[PDB]
This record gives sequence, C-alpha cells and structure tokens, in this order.
Amino acid sequence: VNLINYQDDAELATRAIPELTKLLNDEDQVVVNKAAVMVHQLSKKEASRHAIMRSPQMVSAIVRTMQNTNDVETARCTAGTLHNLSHHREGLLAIFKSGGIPALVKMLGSPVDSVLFYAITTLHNLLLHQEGAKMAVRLAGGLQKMVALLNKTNVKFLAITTDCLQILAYGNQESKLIILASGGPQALVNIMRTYTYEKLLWTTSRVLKVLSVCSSNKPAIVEAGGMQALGLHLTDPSQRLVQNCLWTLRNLSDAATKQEGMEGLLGTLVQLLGSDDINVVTCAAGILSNLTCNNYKNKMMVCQVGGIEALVRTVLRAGDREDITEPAICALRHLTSRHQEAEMAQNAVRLHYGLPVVVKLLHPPSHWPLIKATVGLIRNLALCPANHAPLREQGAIPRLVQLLVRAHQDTQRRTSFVEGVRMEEIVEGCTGALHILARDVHNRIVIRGLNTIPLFVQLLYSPIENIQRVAAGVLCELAQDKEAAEAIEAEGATAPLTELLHSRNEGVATYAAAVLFRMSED
Amino acid sequence: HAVVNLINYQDDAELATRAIPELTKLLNDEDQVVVNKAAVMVHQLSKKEASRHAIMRSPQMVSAIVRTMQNTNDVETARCTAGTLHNLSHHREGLLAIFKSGGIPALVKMLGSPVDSVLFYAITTLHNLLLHQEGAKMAVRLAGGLQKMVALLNKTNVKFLAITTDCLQILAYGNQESKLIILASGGPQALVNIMRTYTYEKLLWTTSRVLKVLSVCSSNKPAIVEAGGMQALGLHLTDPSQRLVQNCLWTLRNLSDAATKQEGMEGLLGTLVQLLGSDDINVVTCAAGILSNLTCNNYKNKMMVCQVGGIEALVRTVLRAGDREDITEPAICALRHLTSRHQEAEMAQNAVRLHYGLPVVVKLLHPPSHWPLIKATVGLIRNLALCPANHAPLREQGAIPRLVQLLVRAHQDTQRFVEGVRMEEIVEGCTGALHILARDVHNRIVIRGLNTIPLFVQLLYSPIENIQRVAAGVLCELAQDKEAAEAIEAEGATAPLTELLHSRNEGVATYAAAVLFRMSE
Amino acid sequence: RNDVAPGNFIDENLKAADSDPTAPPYDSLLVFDYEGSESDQDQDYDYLNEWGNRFKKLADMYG
Amino acid sequence: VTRNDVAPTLMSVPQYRPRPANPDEIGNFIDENLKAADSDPTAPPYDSLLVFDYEGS
Repeated sequence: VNLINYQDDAELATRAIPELTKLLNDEDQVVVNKAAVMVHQLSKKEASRHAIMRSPQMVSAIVRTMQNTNDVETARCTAGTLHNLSHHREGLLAIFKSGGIPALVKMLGSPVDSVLFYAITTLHNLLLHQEGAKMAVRLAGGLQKMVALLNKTNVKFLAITTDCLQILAYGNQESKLIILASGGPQALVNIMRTYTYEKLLWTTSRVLKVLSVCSSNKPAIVEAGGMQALGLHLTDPSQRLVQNCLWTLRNLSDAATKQEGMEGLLGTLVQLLGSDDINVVTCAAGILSNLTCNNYKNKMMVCQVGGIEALVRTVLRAGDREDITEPAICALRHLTSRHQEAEMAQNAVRLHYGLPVVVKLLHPPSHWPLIKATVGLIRNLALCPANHAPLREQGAIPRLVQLLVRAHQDTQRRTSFVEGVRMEEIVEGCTGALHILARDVHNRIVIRGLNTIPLFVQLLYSPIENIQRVAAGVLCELAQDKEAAEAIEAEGATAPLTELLHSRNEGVATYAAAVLFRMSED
Repeated sequence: HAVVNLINYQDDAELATRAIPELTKLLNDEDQVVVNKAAVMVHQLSKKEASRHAIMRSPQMVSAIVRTMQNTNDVETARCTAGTLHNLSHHREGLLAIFKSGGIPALVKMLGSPVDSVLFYAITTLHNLLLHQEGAKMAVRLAGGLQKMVALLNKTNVKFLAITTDCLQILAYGNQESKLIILASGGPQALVNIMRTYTYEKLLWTTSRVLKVLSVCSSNKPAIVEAGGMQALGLHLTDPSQRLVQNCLWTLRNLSDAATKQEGMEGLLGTLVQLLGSDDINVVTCAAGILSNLTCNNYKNKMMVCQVGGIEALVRTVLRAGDREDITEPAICALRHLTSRHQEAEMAQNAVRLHYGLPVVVKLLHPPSHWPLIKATVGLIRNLALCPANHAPLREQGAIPRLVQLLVRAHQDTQRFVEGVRMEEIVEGCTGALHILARDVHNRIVIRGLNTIPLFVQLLYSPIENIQRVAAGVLCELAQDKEAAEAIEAEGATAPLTELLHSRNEGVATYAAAVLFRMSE
Repeated sequence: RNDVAPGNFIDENLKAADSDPTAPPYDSLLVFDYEGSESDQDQDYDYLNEWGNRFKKLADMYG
Repeated sequence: VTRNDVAPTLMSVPQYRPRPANPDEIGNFIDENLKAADSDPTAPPYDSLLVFDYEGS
C-alpha cells in the first residue's frame, strides 16, 4: 500500500503541478500566496517532491515567487520548498539551473528567521553538492551577507553559516578578502570567545585557519585579538578543535610579535611542548619560536614559565626530527639573548642537561637550517662563562671550526645557497661562536691549536662587514696572548687590520685597532 | 448543451458559408449605402466563431472587406470593416487571409483615422500580423507604417500605446533603415516622453524595449540622450518590475558613452552605485559599465559617485567578479576614472586600499587577464600610486615585478594590435605606472634592481611623445640617486636626452633637463 | 575603448610637470551595442427584413 | 618556508669614544671602547621569523 500510493500521489501530483505553476504566475498576489502554500505542503510528500523536482517551470516559478514575494509566509514557504527540494541531487541541479542561488542569496537578507535558516541551509547543501554552486554564490554577493549573519545567536545556524564561509574561502583570495573587508575576523573571533558548541567552534576555527594564510587577514585576525581567543581552546577535549587552533595560531605567529597580553597563551604553549602528539608539539614549538622573536617581554615570560626546560626536553625527545628541533632550537636561541632573563636561560639550558644534545645537533644528519640555528644558540650559550668548559668538553670547538672551514672553502670555490642557507652565513655564524667562545683561556688555546689563525686572517679580507667583524673579533680575543699575538702578526694580519681601521663599522674598527695594538704591545 | 452547441455550430457555419457570397456581391456594389449595410452584417457575422471561419476561408470576401475599409468615407463602415479584420486577426487562417487580401496597407492607412475605435482595431490587427504572419514586418515597413505609428505616440491610452510601441519594437529590431525612420519621425523624443509621463508597467516596459533597440544606433543614441533619456530611464531603476529595470539598464548602458556631458545625473548615479549591490550579476555588470562611461572625463559625476560610496561598491564588484573580465574591466575603469582629476580623487586612491582593493587590483595584472583589462588595470595602478600610502602596498603585492615584465613583452613587439590593444599603449602604460611608483625609494631599488635602465633610456628612442615623457620621468626619478644617475649615462643617456630638451612637450622638456642635470653632480 | 582627453628652476618648474591635468593616462569610454533578441451572442439580424430588397435573400436566412 | 632575520629593536646602547691624541692614552681608549663593541646588541645572531602557511585540504 506504500508502493501503491506513491506512484498514485506522484502521478496525482503531475496532475496538479502544471496548474499550481500557473497559479504562482497569476497576478493576484493572494492567488499566488495560497498557491505557494500548496506547493510547499506538497514538497513534504516525497512523491510530490519528485514531481516539482522534475518540473523546471515549477521550480523557476517557485524561485521567482520567493525573490519577488512580500508575504512573510510565501517567503517562508517558497524558501522551505526549495530546502525540502535541496535534499535530492535533482533538486540541487534544478534549483541551480533555474537561478535559485541568487534568489537564495538575496533571502540571506531577510529579517524572517525561518527564511534565513532555510536559505542558508539550501545554499549550504548546494555548496557541498552542486557543481558550480561556489562560484555562483561568490558572484551573487553571498559572502558579505553571510559574514553579516555571524551577528546571529543560534549556534546551529552559525555552524552552517561559518562552514559555508569556510567552503567558499578555502583557496579563494577574492573571497578571503571580501570576508576580511566585511569584518569577518572580528565576527569569527567573537564566536570563538563566546559560544561553547563544539561543532561551531571547530568550524569557526577552520574558517580562521583558512584566512590565516592570507597576508591581509593575518594582521587583522591578530589585531582582532585572534591569538588570545584561539588560545582559550588549547585545552578542549576535542582534539580537532585544538589542532585547528594550533595550526591557525602558527600561521598567525609571525604577525603577532608585537602583541601584548600573551602570558596565558605563551604559558599553554610551553605546556603543550610536553604532548605525545607530534603535530601538537610541532605547532607549539613553531609558535613559541616566532612569538619569542625580538619581543623581550615574551622571552622573559617564557623563561619564567618553564620554557627553557620544556624546550630542552622537547629537543631531547625529538631526536632526528628537525620539524621539531629547528623551531625549538631557534626558540632557545631567542631566549638566550637580548633580555634581562637571558643569563638565567643561558645557565638554565645547561642546568637541565641540554648542552650535550645541543652540541650534537651540530653533526649530521642535521641539515643546514638546523645547524645554522644551533650554531647561533651555542654562541649565546657561550656568553655565560659557566658554559665555556662544559661546552668545550662536548667537542664543540673542533666541530665549529670544521663547519667554518668547509663552509668557507665553499664560499671560495664559488668564485672560480644550499637548503636555503648560504654558506657565508655559516662562516659568520661559526666564526662568531668562536669569538664569544674565545673568552676562556683554555678555549683560546684549543681554537688556536686547531690551526685556525691563518683562516681567521683570511676572513679579514672578506667583503661582508659582519664576517670582518667576527674575524677581527676572534683575532682580538686570541691576540691577548703573546705567542698568539705574534703568530697572528706573522700571518700578515697587520696589513689588513690596518685598513679595517677606516671601516664604517664601529665594532669592526675597534677590534682591528685592538689587534694592531695587542700585536705591537710589548 | 454538450452537443447542442456543436450542432448549432456546423449549422450556423454552413449557413454563413451560404451567406458570404451574397454579402460579398453586396460589398462589391456601386451604391455605397448597400455596401455600408453589407459591412454591418459582415461585422456581426464576424463576431460568432462559426460565421468567422466562413469569412476567413473566403479570399473574395476578405478582399472586399479590405477594399471597403480603405476606400469608404463612412466612419460607421470603417469601424465595422476594421473590426471585422480585427476579429479575423485572431486566427492563423485569418492573419494569412488579411495578408493575402492586401489588408496591411489598408490597415496602415487606417492608422490615420481620427476615429478612436478604428485606431484600436487597426493597430491591434497589425500587431497580431507583426507577431504571427510572415511578411508583415516588411509589408508594414514598406507601407509607411513606422511613420504612422510614431505619429500616434502622442495618444494617451496606455493600452493603445503599449501595442503601438511594441509594434515599433518589432519593426525596429536589427533593421537600420527602420530605426532611421523612427528617428526622422521624431520617435526618440516621443518615446522618452512616454517614459517620464506614464505609470502603466506594460507600456513602460514595451517602450523601454524600443529604446533599447534604438539605443544601439549611432544616430538615435545622441537623440535619446538629448531628449532626456538617461534621466528618464533612471526613474525606473528601482521599479518592482525586474523586466522594466533590466531593459532600462541595457538601454542606459548603450547610451552611456554619449551622456558624458548630461546633467541632473545625480539621481541616476546614486541608484547605479546602489545597484552594484544587486544579487543579480547582470544588473551589476550593467551598472558597472554605465558607471565606467559616466565617470569618464566628468569631474562632477566622479564627485557624486564617490560621495555615495562608489569606491567600496566598485572594489567589492571586482572582488565578486573574479575571473569575469566582462565585469572587472568596466569596474576597473570606473575606479581608474574615480581616482584622478577631481577633488575627492585623493581620498579615492586611499579608499581603494582601505577596502582591500590593492591585492586584487594587482592580481588582475597577471593571467588569465587579457590586454584590454591589463591596459585598464595598469592605468588604475598608476592613479593608485599618486597616493604615497599605496607605494609600499603595491610593491608588496608584486606590482613592480609584473609591470616591468609587461613592459618588456610589450616593447619587444613595438619592433617586430593584439587582443585589440596596441602595445605602444602597454609600453606608455607600464612605464607610466613605474614612473609614479618610482617616487618611493624602496621601489627605485626594486625598479633598477630588475635592470630596467637598459630599456628606459632606449625608450627615448621613441617618436611617441608620450612614451618619451614617462621614460624621462622614470629616470628623472631614478637619477635622483647617485649610484643610478651614473648607470644611466653609462648606456648613452645625454646623447638622446640633450635633443629632448628642445622637444615641444612642456613635459618631456622639464624632465629631460632635470635628468641630464642631476646625472652629472 | 576610445581614449578621451581633458639653476634649481628645474626642481620647481618640475612640480607642475608632475601635476599636469592635461597629461596621461586619460579616461575612456566603452561603446556598448547590446540589442538583445469580439464576443457577440446576438443573433438579432431582424433588421435585415426592414432593409432593401437586395437583402431579402439574407433576411430569409438570418431572420 | 625560509626564515627571515629581524633587526633587534634596540632600547639604545651604542657608545664609541673617538680616538684621542696623547697616544699615552690611546691604550685605555680601546679597553673601554672595546667593552662597548662586546656589549653592542646590534650584532648577530639576530632572532628569526619562519612563516607557516598550512591551509589544510
């Protein structure tokens, strides 16, 4: 009786479809209204639904009725009708081919909640399943109307909406921009800090994540308080919510170096470094890396919330995984210079057993980016005299010199970039770590015993001021000892240093004048 | 009844088939009072569908009716004959009969009748003929109908006008001579008048269409504008009738290029800007195009468009548009015009950036974009550069790299009209932009940093007085830096430049001077 | 799209060469050419009997 | 992608005295002037910024 009354009511429908149509076309506003109501009730019956779904003229008349109507009821009805229809692929293609998207979009401007709900839901289905729906919605001007709807308060509505926003924003610049232009960041953030409906929060974060790769939304989201809002969820049970915020947080990170009030975030991140999830730890390490770049208040705060230990432990546990070690090490480098807490951090790395693992990263497999970072970190650690011996005993000096030599030979055979890093950096970096390392008499002996003097002198003839600086600088530290001083003089440093006196670089000239003096100083 | 009718039908019919001959013979009589009477009975018969068909199926009958209608001097007769034809006019069989009987010229003649009933009948019939009988358009046209119909545009019956104007649309469609006749008859003015006098939707619509068909004419275009077309059509842009609106939009757009001096365009300009927000891309595209042209060389309109928020609306238009060049081009040109030669042009240059226009603007420089669009985009970029605040942004977006890249492909061709645009323009275009961007230090660096000087100076070896002017300005700007000032003479700078000191371009001179000048310091 | 037109003396007579209203790039039009694409149940013919004799045959049929 | 060094937004620390005559003092001229070059915060290594851009799928 169920497969007997289907084709019955269905056929019976094909019997009234055509008339109902003509009625919606009727001029008498009231005739139409009533007709819409009838078509609406009809779309509830799966039987009829297929009859409308197959009558292009009916659909087109429903769409038309919806957009031109002024009856809050006709609106709700025609809107619903399209919705009920939007559940089948033919309904999608129908609604599509008959210009329903633009009408639906216009409806997103309705004050009638029921209508809005229908409209946004129809569109959603269209976005998810109708080929060509996305670009159509972009052309109709939907994004603005959608961001404007973020003003609503029905979580389930917002859920859909943001997901529409997400679907249209993924990989599309004009869209990302329009969302931005329409104050999307501020709306999205607000959601993040106000509601607690998992699905919504997750979806909203997926939108933010998509926007975070945009050069123009990045700062906006930050300025909108995005870092902190996003931070609020790093503890949620939903691993998917957490991971999306972490990702989004990392993309925003470079644009958030001047942000204030980050304690909590900086705090949580440090904690997360102890996760079991590699993706979590990675992101955390990455974020901390950027957030501690040239922001002294941030550095100070991290050191004070157990960051050094955390970072050290991470680097330890990460082993060969450079996706974790480079940002982690960079963080540690950042934390060990230019701020009142640097000294503490310098001893902290040691007192937590990091020196070994750190010196080790200077060796293969470690890649250039990582080595560069490690060299830099070792230089800072060397600022603390309580690190000279320990650091020496880890065989760092021999190795730095090795990297210095080879890299420098490379910068020479390129006269007659690698993994991004350019050897000239490794030259400056290594010579620099030897310069700060050359502060310990025992180290001065080692550096000297590796037959490095002749090379250092050669570096004075370098065109790069910074290299000139560290070369002259390490030379100055060595030259404070007679034999050394003369060995240097004997290498012909006297000539080049002399001219390095007329150097525009204060430090460079000083070091020069210092050696020239140390040499002749009987 | 279900059959009584069906019986009386064939009956009243067979009876008519028997009466026609007699009535025919009567219409062909010399005593016009006989004919007059005959005409009356015929008309009556023509009112019942059975009697009707007998008449249609009779070439001699219809022929008689026609002759009588056109040669009679009795109103009551003309009223009857014309009404008869009117009735036959509703059957394919009848339309053809009227046609074969030479009714069209007789009907056209009737368009001269002072009797209102005759006019309605006549025009209605011709309309049915124009719509369903092959040959009617040409026959009516050849019969001088156009002049007759335009002449009736002074009538006030909206329904009657609706038909008369739709007849003109049908005849004028893609037929230059017809359109030229409608004009010589004063159609344009009469039509615009209808547009600003009545409120009947069908008439407004119908009328807007003749205007549309008339707007594509080089001759009618100027007329419709002087008539007050733009202002007129602007009046309905917010009408609930979407078909009226779209048609006015099309017409407005077609006339747009000729209205660049019309005034009282504030009502229009406002709505258009508003219409850019429409959910209908075609409404937007039109509005965009209309705005493009109306903001062309008219500081007054430029002013207005900005005051009402056109900048944001247009930028957003471009954003929505994406790859659709039919939308971006006019939109972009509108922004270009809006960002120069007018008080608020400074503020405009800012607004674009302020609404995230720069990112997408620059993007439009790269493919799939076409030359017509690039040429536009380039011009917009240059105007956006007049604002210092945009110097950095434009660079960051990659404006400079691509500009130069274009200038190269563009130049290599002014040696050995692609996509419509002549490369000499692309050259004058890009360099022109670079010139303004060059005002920012960091840019100069990026500019010369791409080794452009080899080209720039070599662009002094161009006859195009404008391509010259900018090349000197790029240098005049680039030579402002020592390291560069020298790299310029290091290619053969003074050589041409000296000459260009005598050029008749108050511009090329002042530039050529400061260039050599600084060059040696 | 048809285009439509409107020793330090150097550094001051130059400020005009930059702010020249009669200088490029000029605005431009774009010519668009879109053209698109009686009921009567009255069987009262009695008046025929009150007419000429030439209508006799007719009056006879229609009353 | 690739990292980008960032200049240290100083809080002001430069301070190098000019080489005085009376060579009998150009010897301590360096000692103090040297302590300055070793202090100089405007010397590498600089902190660096990596720019992540994971959009997902």
